[PDB]
Amino acid sequence: PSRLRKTRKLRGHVSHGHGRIGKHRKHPGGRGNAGGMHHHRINFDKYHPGYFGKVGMRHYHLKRNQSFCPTVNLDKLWTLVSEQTRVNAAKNKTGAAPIIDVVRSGYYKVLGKGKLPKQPVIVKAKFFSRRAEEKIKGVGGACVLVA
Amino acid sequence: SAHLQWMVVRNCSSFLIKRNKQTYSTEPNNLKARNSFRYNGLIHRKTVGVEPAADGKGVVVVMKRRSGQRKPATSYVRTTINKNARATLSSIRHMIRKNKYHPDLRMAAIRRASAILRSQKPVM
Amino acid sequence: DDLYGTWRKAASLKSNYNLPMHKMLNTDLSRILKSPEIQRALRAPRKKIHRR
Amino acid sequence: KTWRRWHRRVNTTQKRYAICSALAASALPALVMSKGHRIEEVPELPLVVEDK
Amino acid sequence: GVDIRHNKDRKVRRKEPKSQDIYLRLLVKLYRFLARRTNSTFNQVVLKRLFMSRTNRPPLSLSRMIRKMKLPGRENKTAVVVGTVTDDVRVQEVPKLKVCALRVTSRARSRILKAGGKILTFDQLALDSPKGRGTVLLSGPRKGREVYRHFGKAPGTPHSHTKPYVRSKGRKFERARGRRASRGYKN
RNA sequence: AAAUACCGGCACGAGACCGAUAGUCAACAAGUACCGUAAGGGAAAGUUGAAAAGAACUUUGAAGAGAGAGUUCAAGAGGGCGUGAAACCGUUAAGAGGUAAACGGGUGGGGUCCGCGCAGUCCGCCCGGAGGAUUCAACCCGGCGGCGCGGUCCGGCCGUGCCG
RNA sequence: CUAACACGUGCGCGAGUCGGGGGCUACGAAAGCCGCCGUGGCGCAAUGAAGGUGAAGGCCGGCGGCGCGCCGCCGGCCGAGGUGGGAUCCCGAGGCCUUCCAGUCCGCCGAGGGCGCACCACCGGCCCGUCUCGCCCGCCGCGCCGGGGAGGUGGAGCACGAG
RNA sequence: GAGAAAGAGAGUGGCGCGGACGCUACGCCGCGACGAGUAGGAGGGCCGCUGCGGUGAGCCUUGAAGCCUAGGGCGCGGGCCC
RNA sequence: UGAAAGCGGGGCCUCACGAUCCUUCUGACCUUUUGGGUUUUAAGCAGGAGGUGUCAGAAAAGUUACCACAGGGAUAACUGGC
Ligand SMILES: [Mg+2]
Ligand SMILES: [Mg+2]
Ligand SMILES: [Mg+2]
Ligand SMILES: [Mg+2]
Ligand SMILES: [Mg+2]
Ligand SMILES: [Mg+2]
Ligand SMILES: [Mg+2]
Ligand SMILES: [Mg+2]
Ligand SMILES: [Mg+2]
Ligand SMILES: [Mg+2]
Ligand SMILES: [Mg+2]
Ligand SMILES: [Mg+2]
Ligand SMILES: [Mg+2]
Ligand SMILES: [Mg+2]
Ligand SMILES: [Mg+2]
Ligand SMILES: [Mg+2]
Ligand SMILES: [Mg+2]
Ligand SMILES: [Mg+2]
Ligand SMILES: [Mg+2]
Ligand SMILES: [Mg+2]
Ligand SMILES: [Mg+2]
Ligand SMILES: [Mg+2]
Ligand SMILES: [Mg+2]
Ligand SMILES: [Mg+2]
Ligand SMILES: [Mg+2]
Ligand SMILES: [Mg+2]
Ligand SMILES: [Mg+2]
Ligand SMILES: [Mg+2]
Ligand SMILES: [Mg+2]
Repeated sequence: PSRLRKTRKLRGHVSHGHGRIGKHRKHPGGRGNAGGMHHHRINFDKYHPGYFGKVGMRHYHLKRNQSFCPTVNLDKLWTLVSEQTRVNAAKNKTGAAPIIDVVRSGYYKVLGKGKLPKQPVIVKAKFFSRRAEEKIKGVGGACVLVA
Repeated sequence: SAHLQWMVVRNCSSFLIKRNKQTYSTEPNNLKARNSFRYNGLIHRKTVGVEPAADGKGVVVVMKRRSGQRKPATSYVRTTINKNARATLSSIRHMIRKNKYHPDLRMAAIRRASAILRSQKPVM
Repeated sequence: DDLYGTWRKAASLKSNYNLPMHKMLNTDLSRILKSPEIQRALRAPRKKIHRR
Repeated sequence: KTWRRWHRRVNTTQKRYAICSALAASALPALVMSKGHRIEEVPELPLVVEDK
Repeated sequence: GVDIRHNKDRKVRRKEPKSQDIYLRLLVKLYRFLARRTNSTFNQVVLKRLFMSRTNRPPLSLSRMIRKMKLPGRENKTAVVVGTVTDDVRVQEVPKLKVCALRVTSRARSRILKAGGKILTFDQLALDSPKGRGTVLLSGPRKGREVYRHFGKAPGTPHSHTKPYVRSKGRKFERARGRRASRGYKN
């Protein structure tokens, strides 16, 4: 809506909000990101450090599908499987641990962040953190690998 | 309820007219005919309206009942008062006061009935 | 109610929809302000105009 | 130009909120007369007619 | 002539919400009355938090709800946010709670009413406790938004751990001269 | 082959577009008139009225052009003619005039129109004087409506309430 | 005017969110609908050049290991920081008179004392890189193998979402 | 409206049928102090133009848009109504 | 080094010096070299150096009286001013 915009208030004002001394000229500092190391070096080093230079190994034909390994945390591990399984696991006197296939939900790797509630599991994953598998051992439960 | 539909009607109603720095409202059951919350007649459960009769003389008084709120045909009851100016006003005063029927409009209806009857008695 | 659900039955003819809950339920503000639950817990209404 | 952004896309849930509000306000008598429909002789305005 | 400056002569607060919905303004019409005709300073805080923005009413989640209720002393106490009681999925147990909020997420409503608590809203809070007697007022994390990581002392500057605005995070995107002792200088 | 692209062509439809200095250069005898040796450059220009009923006839002048008459609702629509503004100009009326004119504040004088001014407001209650009514209060019958809530009447329906 | 970005605001939903591409059924080239059309985008995890790794712990019992009174491994228990300031609230020594005394209930005020939101400051803690010190553990392959701790230090991190 | 933290608090024992205005709560009212301004920033416009969805049982050949005016006027003003 | 307390990570103190990209050297039984492995090679990571004296760091000769453009009274060639 131009009815709400600034130019409706700037009619009659002879400089249109850009000044009389410094007129609204076309490109006073160069076009685009110009003058990185010359006259805007103060801006590109007070606000974008690291912008100039090369670092690291060039990897030519990179494929983002080879390195697909999404993660899940243990405090949202039980959010993969419906509530009835963990309720029946809390009610079961046998010790039958529920089986949770994280790959079926769509996470290849299990990392261990949160507190995991004290009832057993069979967590099968494609990878494991060190702390995640020992939290699963500390609640008492198995870490099954799958390819 | 009432306070939500007032905040809908208050600026968006077809009965509202706004010109010459004055705001009005032309719903049929409005006393003092002005856009406010007390006087708007479409909203409330209980509502007094004063209209001139279908005949040239007489004042009809409109009372909104409590039961058919969503039923517009059986909501408003009419009563026609073709009497002298004193007893017309005492009738409207007794209907609003002693029935406990929306007592803030008790004087505005008497003002309106007094303005209708002055127009119905003949021109000078 | 089949299309747009109910407040406890969901939308049967949509996939996953339910009516949006209110932000206040008892809307009739006159009965809330004229209520003995509130009218007790108020200070005295000072309404004497004190002109200059 | 022709490639002015002519169209607007609205979220589905508030598209549904809008028609729920329209339907729910089409049941109140004050909100229909203030819209302008002369209605005062209707039997009941959430008005259901025979399926015939 | 008077020797005073007028720079801060206009105080800058809100006195009505910038929203235009009618239910929030009916809540405002209620708490204007309950804030000037009670001596409770709870009603002034509720009135002031009804004015605020979406970013000044951040959502308080359920696992912080229950955590700030598990403190001693505040048992069988109702508890009030002005924003949104969202669900938190990384919590299994949920005690019974007496929550009072503007809008609760449907999954959090199911979670609380399954545990057997009850969900008031503010027009019910006014009838239940007009002076706010026996409430616990809470608020979400106001610095929880990610835009408070771009703020403060600028990057490219010693002892300033500020996330810079980078169009795509990688090894090529602002790693090179300001960020390393090898190439240029480190900060 | 298909899904794909289409400011050219044939035939269509539509528009939160422009409305004759806008929208194509072009609403019209427009890539026309015109300019340039040439390649090429390239405009301006819509509207009488419902219907021509487009002013018969008389009279001055050689004629353009008038004065009458007539058409029309209207010539205050008369063949580039709807509306007909501004700058500028003619004439009439009023007023003024030696520091160019013009301007701000303050009044004064003269105009021009308006107040439909030009014996000046009404409105309640009380008192008195003359009147005229099919006249009030209380009762009876019928209809309609509202609610110390019938402490607790009978019957329904609903719960974004619970249980069996 | 189109596109990208940043912040502030209003709206819907909310650890999710969004059909924008496709499809199904005059105004309407609209509108509705999909959900085994969430492919996908952004977000929920960071760090490292990279191989990669990838976000609390504490207590008890047994077994100069002895000249880990400090645990290698198991059984049980508590369990997800602290300090200061902190809007709100919670408790209540006493008291708010009608003729005076005893004397209950409701409301209110208040000395003093708490549980402390958000946020700020500080101290801790955890993840990734790096450096130093040092001892212990694992087995299908006892190896130029793998895991671990303590102390600094580099990070756009975590520390009960906020998109 | 009253110089003094708090109840015009409940309980137990010795005729005449009457009472102005109000409150578009985005409304109305009450006090106090203040008002300069270029470059610039912001707010409010019941200032104005053109078109679109609603609406005014709007206006209009018993004369709309436009144009003129020594007429009556309103608003600080943009402008507007006769 | 001094017996030791201690002193010393250049010059008694105030100056004596240089980013990105690129090259060269040094370092670790280091990482990658792309389907697996071995070996060269290259790419990396960390630390010096090769230098930008216009010293926060373009790679750079003149002439125009045949001259052109955008500007400047921010600025000379006249008067006038102090
Ligand atoms: Mg200005
Ligand atoms: Mg500007
Ligand atoms: Mg200028
Ligand atoms: Mg400038
Ligand atoms: Mg300058
Ligand atoms: Mg510019
Ligand atoms: Mg330079
Ligand atoms: Mg002054
Ligand atoms: Mg000033
Ligand atoms: Mg200021
Ligand atoms: Mg069409
Ligand atoms: Mg033209
Ligand atoms: Mg024209
Ligand atoms: Mg043209
Ligand atoms: Mg023309
Ligand atoms: Mg013309
Ligand atoms: Mg005419
Ligand atoms: Mg004409
Ligand atoms: Mg003409
Ligand atoms: Mg003269
Ligand atoms: Mg910016
Ligand atoms: Mg924002
Ligand atoms: Mg992306
Ligand atoms: Mg000023
Ligand atoms: Mg040393
Ligand atoms: Mg090979
Ligand atoms: Mg020469
Ligand atoms: Mg020149
Ligand atoms: Mg000189």
